Amino acid sequence: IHRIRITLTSRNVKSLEKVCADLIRGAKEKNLKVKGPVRMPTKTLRITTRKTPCGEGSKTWDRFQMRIHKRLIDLHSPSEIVKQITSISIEPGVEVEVTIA
Amino acid sequence: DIKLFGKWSTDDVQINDISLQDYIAVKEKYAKYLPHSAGRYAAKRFRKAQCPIVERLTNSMMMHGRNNGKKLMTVRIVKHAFEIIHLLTGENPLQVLVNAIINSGPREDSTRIGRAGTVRRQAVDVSPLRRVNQAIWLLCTGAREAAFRNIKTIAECLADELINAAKGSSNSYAIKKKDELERVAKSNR
Amino acid sequence: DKLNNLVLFDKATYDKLCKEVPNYKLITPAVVSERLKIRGSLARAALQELLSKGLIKLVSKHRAQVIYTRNT
Amino acid sequence: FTYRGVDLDQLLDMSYEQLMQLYSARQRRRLNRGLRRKQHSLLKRLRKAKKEAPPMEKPEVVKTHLRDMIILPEMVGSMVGVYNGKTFNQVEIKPEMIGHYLGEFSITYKPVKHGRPGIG
Amino acid sequence: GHQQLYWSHPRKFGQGSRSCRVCSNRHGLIRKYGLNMCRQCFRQYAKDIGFIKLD
Amino acid sequence: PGVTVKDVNQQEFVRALAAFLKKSGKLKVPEWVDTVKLAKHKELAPYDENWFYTRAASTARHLYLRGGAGVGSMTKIYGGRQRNGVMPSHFSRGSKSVARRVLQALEGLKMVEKDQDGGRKLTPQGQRDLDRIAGQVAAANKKH
Amino acid sequence: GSVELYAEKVATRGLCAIAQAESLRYKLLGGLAVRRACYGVLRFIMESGAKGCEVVVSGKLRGQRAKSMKFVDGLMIHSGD
Amino acid sequence: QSVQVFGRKKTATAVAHCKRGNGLIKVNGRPLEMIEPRTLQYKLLEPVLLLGKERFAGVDIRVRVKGGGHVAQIYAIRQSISKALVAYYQKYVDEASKKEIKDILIQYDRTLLVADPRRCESKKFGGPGARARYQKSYR
Amino acid sequence: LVIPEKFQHILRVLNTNIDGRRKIAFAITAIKGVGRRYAHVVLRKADIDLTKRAGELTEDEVERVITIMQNPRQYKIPDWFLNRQKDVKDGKYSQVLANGLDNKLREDLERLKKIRAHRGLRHFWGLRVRGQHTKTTGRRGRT
RNA sequence: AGACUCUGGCAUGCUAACUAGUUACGCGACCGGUCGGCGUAACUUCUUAGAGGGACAAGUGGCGUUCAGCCACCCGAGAUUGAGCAAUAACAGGUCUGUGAUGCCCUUAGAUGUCCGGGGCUGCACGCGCGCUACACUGACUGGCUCAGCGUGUCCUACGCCGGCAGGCGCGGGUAACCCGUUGAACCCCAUUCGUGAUGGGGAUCGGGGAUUGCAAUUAUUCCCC
Ligand SMILES: [Zn+2]
Repeated sequence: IHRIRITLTSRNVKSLEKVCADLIRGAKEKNLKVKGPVRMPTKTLRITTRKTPCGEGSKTWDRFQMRIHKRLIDLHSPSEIVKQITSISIEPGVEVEVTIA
Repeated sequence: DIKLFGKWSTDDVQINDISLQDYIAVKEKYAKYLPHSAGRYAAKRFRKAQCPIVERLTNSMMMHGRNNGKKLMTVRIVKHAFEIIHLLTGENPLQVLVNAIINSGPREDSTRIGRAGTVRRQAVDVSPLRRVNQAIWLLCTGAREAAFRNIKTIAECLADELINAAKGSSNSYAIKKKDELERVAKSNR
Repeated sequence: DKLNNLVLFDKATYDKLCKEVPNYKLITPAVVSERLKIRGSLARAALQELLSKGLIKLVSKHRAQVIYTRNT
Repeated sequence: FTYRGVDLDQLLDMSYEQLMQLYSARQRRRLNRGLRRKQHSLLKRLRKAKKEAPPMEKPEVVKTHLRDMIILPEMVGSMVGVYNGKTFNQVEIKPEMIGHYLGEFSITYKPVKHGRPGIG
Repeated sequence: GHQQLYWSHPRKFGQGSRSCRVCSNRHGLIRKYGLNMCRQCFRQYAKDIGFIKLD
Repeated sequence: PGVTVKDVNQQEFVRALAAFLKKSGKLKVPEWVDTVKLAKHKELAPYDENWFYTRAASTARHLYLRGGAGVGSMTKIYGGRQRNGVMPSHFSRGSKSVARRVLQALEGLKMVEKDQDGGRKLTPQGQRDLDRIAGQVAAANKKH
Repeated sequence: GSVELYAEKVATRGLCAIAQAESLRYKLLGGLAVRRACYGVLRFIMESGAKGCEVVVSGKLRGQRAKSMKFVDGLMIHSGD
Repeated sequence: QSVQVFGRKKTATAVAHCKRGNGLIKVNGRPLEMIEPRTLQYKLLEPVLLLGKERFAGVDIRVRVKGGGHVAQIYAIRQSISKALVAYYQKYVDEASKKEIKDILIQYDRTLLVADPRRCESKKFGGPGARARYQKSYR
Repeated sequence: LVIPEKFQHILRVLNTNIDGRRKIAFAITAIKGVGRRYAHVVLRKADIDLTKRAGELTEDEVERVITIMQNPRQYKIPDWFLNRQKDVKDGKYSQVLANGLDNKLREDLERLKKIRAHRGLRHFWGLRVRGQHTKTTGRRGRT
């Protein structure tokens, strides 16, 4: 079984890398072939808006932003191992996409 | 060695006045093939006295709304003007620039003293850095007006005005505009 | 005053082209258009013929500024 | 009267696709997109009004609220009241009249007359 | 109104088919990224949706 | 001393290939050579009576530099400021039919083939003609 | 069969101002005078363990004229990350 | 027998590759004399004429500039060539040649070796650009 | 370059003061109903060098220049180069010259006045007819 | 206030990339050079984005109530950018027209509620504010050349065919550093023509035709050609 792919995606890096260093540590003690987490670029969802809800003020604007960090980590193992690695270290706020073959 | 545009030597150029010895540009060390060095000459005070004068002329000549950012279109005008100056004078064209900014640099000028609407002038002398800075802009404005509304091109007009200013003739806009400031400063002293 | 020029040659213009041009010390289409009261396009078209006849050296040729010099 | 090399008789007896072939771009686009259900009921009513009219007396005025109607050559001579926003207007439908829209003949505004400005 | 002529106008094209999912108002709508929120109710729920005014 | 197209002045390259196709004689000359624009943002006529040939030379060297590009890409090569009158200028693409009838005639002269993974690329046959004209104009520049 | 609701107690009820600000709303709605219930909430959350807190109640408190009422004690950080 | 450095301006980034060779310095396939702004060609000539062909006869440079505009591109090639020769004569050749080359280039121009720290200022509301503002009127 | 002894200075073709002291390409721009583009296409179909001036033409050259612009279709001129396409009356593709421009424009103006349209009334009143805003503009020509 | 947080300049030290890139080798293709033209060995300099480092008036010389600190210089990437947040006390500043926020209310069945048709918000003698084009030669036309960055996109679009353009047809990819895209952008760079002329500068106004979006372009919606 080859090209099993795990994609971690979240909102903040203080919780993304806390989980991203956890599943790559569970696969290491199992003696598997691990590919390092490659960074897939941060998306800056930028929305500018008027502060004033009536449009009378001095034309002041809010630059609201969402930052999306993307991670790609690759494994080469049968599919029962990746399920038991992923299912134990479940952390809210960071989510996992699993593509098989 | 290091020539101006690879052909013109600045080492055989002599500065005449002691008032413009250290505030003048290249004699031995600031020699560059091109003006276009893109250095920072306005970050600190008295950093403009160390840039080459080809930079100062190039930066001053690009002063209009239509061509305020363009610069590669400005170095060719200066190059062509230098070729024309060398054709007329028969010698190093960079000595002509020095002899022209010497005879065009103002020496005495007035000061706005009093209230608004009624000028009451009083003569003060011109600082050497402002003496260097002022003479280029008058040349540029005269070239702008003249080559703005005749057949005559920018480079030809700049070259002929610079040569007539080196000769100190009254047919040049650079030598003209020193005279009004000088004679108003005469009227007050 | 208003500027009226000649798009083509005149009898006196071509005679001035042969005897006066190689002693200007600056040969420019602007100078020809000023002195000889003709269009600047005609000056360029005459100076190309003068280059073809081998009597005038060319220093710098460009879109706008073209620089000529007399021979020797 | 002759419209684009064509007199009125050949205009009246001709077909719909060739009528498209005669008109200009907006009219051709509107014909190809298709006349709608509400615009289809005006055709039968204006045929009814012209049919019951005396042969000397032009058919009576019919009110409508469809200012965007292209005048077909079959509509020539039918008096139609066009709504300007408040009232209806009497417009004579000529043989020359076919290339335009109804709404430009029922004037929505009033011609502007100007007086002395008050503290302006 | 009459059943055949109450919503007879199609409501797919035109901004009147688009209203804010919070306040049902249609002026100042953010359709970028499929928010479909009013520009004035956006400043209310910006912190809760996960938007941070970092800079 | 291997003369390559990239080692030759591109302007001198494109003025040394228009005459190569005139003496060749084989070329599909469209009806709109003396007629039409070259882009929607154009206001006047090309001065050259043989502008369709230098268009082909420019297209050929563009496919030489970067192959696998279609007609929509040549609309983006020959675009420019579309002075919209009083309105500020913008970007405008070129005509999608003149470049079309250049690329489609390049198969007629057997420099260009439709590759399996996209648009049009150069055959290894026309690279010889390109390097020959490159060598001859390079010798003309470096000798006299 | 895909949603599971679980009601849980707050770790510190006084310290969480989201749960606390709804208590003063109910206290005002119950017929209390504003200032007394505001001091009640204020001293409850001051004793709860916060380094500082404030309550601003604005509106028609004692008249058709809308004055503003402000209770500040302890520390506060009004600016900076 | 090879080093790889990069030169940089506002946005352009030229990467040089110092392999030992015969003296060919080509920028992305086209030669040094061939970059489209011809006047600034003299600018592209200012390192070599300050360093001499005799120390370039064993060096081949491949410049891979990808970014910037038309002028910031040339300064990237400038910077990459200069610091590429510095690194090449540092790793394999004695420090004296590197130091004298560095001294000559510094006494010509400092920006020939160090990168420009100034890049674009972010535009702000109420103005056309970075620091400019919109027109205002009075009574 | 040559000095033309036979050089007509000022042309009078189709009742228009044509200046021969200019390029032939931009001298035909002076007449009404012909601008730069149509003149350039007509002269390119006439195989005339654009370097040649307007006053340097021969008699047969002037005659063929006049005959080309009259009926353009047989002279390899497309249908979209014309001042008027298919008209209301005849629907004929035809290029409009200086003499026909004035009376064609006045009959176009008088066509909509019998029609009594919005554009006809706007033309009759001197206001903008293209839906344009003249609340702040149109001061020129008014009082 | 400062500190803080985000962004920018620096790391040839670290982390690791087949959804990024280079080098080598091989395969070609052309005349030892070029390939954005093809695949596996490395590799992280270029590209990504995370940690850590780095800059402090640090060192030197003057000034100094020789304190606090101020001018100048070496070395350094930087002797230092740009924003976010912003105290106490206030304003009869704007918003009931952003809310299923809202107190007193007015109306509530030929309704100030809902929906539909059309018009109007854009109507023009004139005035007041931003903004955009220009007044030409440092310019305009045409041909050739040649470089980005935010950042969108289930609609974005590649490619092929018909058309002069606007457009139309077919077959694809992309729910996305995977595709558009190596975003062959403009100003600018070279060459041609125009040469001071309300001139080809500059396109306000006006006719005719064409195509698209939409139930509906009449009040020219736009876009294209004389
Ligand atoms: Zn929202």
